[PDB]
Amino acid sequence: SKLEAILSQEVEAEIQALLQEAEAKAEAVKREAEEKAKALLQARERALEAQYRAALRRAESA
Amino acid sequence: MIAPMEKLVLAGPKGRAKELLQSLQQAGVVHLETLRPEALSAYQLSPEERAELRRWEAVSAGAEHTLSLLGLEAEPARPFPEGLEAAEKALSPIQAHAEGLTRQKQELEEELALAQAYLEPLERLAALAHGLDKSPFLRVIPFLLTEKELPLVEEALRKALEDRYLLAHEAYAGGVAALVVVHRKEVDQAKAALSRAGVAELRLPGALGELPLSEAARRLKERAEAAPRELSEVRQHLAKLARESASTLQSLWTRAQDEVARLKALEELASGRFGFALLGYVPVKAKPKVEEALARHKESVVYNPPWAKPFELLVSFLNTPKYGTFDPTPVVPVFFPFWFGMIVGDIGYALLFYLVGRWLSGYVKRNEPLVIDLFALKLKPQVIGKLVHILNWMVFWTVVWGVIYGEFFGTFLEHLGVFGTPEHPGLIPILIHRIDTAKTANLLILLSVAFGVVLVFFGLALRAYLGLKHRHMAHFWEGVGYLGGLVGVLALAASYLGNLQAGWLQGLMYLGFGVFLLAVLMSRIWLMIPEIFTQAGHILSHIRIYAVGAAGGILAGLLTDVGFALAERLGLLGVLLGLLVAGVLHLLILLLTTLGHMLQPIRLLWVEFFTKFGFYEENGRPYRPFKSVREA
Repeated sequence: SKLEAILSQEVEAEIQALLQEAEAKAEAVKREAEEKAKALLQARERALEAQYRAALRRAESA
Repeated sequence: MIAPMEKLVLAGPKGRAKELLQSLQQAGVVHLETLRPEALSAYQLSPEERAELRRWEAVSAGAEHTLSLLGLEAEPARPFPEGLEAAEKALSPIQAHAEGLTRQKQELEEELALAQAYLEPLERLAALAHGLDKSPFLRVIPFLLTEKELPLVEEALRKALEDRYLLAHEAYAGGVAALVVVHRKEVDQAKAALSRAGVAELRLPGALGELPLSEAARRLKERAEAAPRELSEVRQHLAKLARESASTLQSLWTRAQDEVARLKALEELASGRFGFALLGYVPVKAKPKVEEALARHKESVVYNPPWAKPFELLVSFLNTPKYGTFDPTPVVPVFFPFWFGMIVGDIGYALLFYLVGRWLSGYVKRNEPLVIDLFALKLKPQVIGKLVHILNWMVFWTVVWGVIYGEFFGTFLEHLGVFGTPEHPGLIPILIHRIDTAKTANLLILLSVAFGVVLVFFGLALRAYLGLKHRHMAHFWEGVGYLGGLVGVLALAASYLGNLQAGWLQGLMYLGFGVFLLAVLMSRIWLMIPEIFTQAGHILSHIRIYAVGAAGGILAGLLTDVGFALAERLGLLGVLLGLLVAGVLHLLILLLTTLGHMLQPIRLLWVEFFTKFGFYEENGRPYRPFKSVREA
């Protein structure tokens, strides 16, 4: 029956939108983590680099 | 629009539902609902839909309201696609304007009236009063009093005021508009004098009542003058609104109403069916086929020749079911010969009723008004007259055939060998009347008897069919069982009818006839025996009703002797037409009675019908009062 065919297909289209949202909510998380990590290594690269350059400076001073 | 998956609604007698349901399934329809009981399940509804609907109702109602204040209301014709919002919008400016004019217009009428009443007595009061309206040093009190009352109030005043008032009246007929002028100090005593009396002051509406009279008078005068003219203007505008807007209003109306129904329809079905009939849903592939036909048994709401003509319409009404026993329909072809056949008149009785029929297809001029019966304009419902063209045919036929058994009658009330009656004389046919004569008469009487016999059979036979095809043994035996009696009944009559035949010949057969009856009445057990006496009244009734249909008929024809052959002196060809002073009258008297006549037949018929002999309207029960039923 053309009505119930359509009722199936719609509900089924409704499924397709749920999935698509859920996927996006996963992706945004995925991408968050990625940035978060990048930013952390940055903070420690900076500091260590500095702590190096200055330390050795104190070696010279001796 | 709404029902986007889209509604069809069908309505009807409760019994027909499965067959209706089947007809709907065939059409191309899908998603047929509810199908016994009700309460759809994800094909229901929400108040949002209802709200929007409410908006259509507001417009619908509004169009009517505004139409109302103007006067009339619309008719089903052309709706049109609208915004609902648009419709609502549309209604607003026009309605407000018209409504505004209306509001003023009643107010104007009232003004006109009031002003007219008050101006003259007030003028009289004013004329006396001048100079002293102003003063509150002195106080003056207007009141109107009549001329008997002129001594009574005068006494009340006299006691209070003494002479320290000077007391004035001015005429305007119906009494004199009156003033007491008193000191301001004397005022309570003066008012109190009126109070004892019950005489009343001409206080008037509004600001006006309160006023200095002279000044008041000027305003009052202005109202009197102004209001009819003002009224004219407003009235013109209103009139103007009808002339233009009546179509507009209608188109809106039709739309709004239909929409309201349309919307409603969706809402009721949404939830819960028609009732016992049937809704359902179409994709637009299904949508075109479905509505057009699906067999008449139902009402939907959309998203020789003489003998055939009303009967043809009864063929459909046969087809509405309820049971295997046969349904309403028969009445119209059953009636006709006798219906017409009570009418057995003459030159002045029956034979002029054509003119009236000719005033239903031609008309009249000569007194007040009629123009076209097809256009059925009226003093009490017009509408009906258009509808009852089916009846207009049967009536035109009623007279035509009725005239004809009058002419059968005038075979035997003309021709000189048959009776002493003239073949065609110098007066008029049917001349010194003789069907009245007992022996001649006897035959016409006995003629009546026969049609009654037909009816005895027709009803009880149908009962036996009732139980046969509705399957009830109880009904079957009841209808059949009474016929067990009948041979013996025929015996008893026959011994007097032939003076001999039976009742002492078939009266020995009576002894066995009486038992056969009670056999299957006993098979149902039936303590409900006694009734069988009463059935004996009924047979005789058929005769009597027919008998009167003859006798009152016959009497009617014999009244044309004292109408048109005689009625003062003895009526020749001049005093004959001194009877014509009465003659014109007799036509209208004749008219009155004949309305009476026909109703006995149907009563007769109803005796049989509503003993459930073929009919499922009867004391209610689907199908509707027979009065309404047979006419198509």
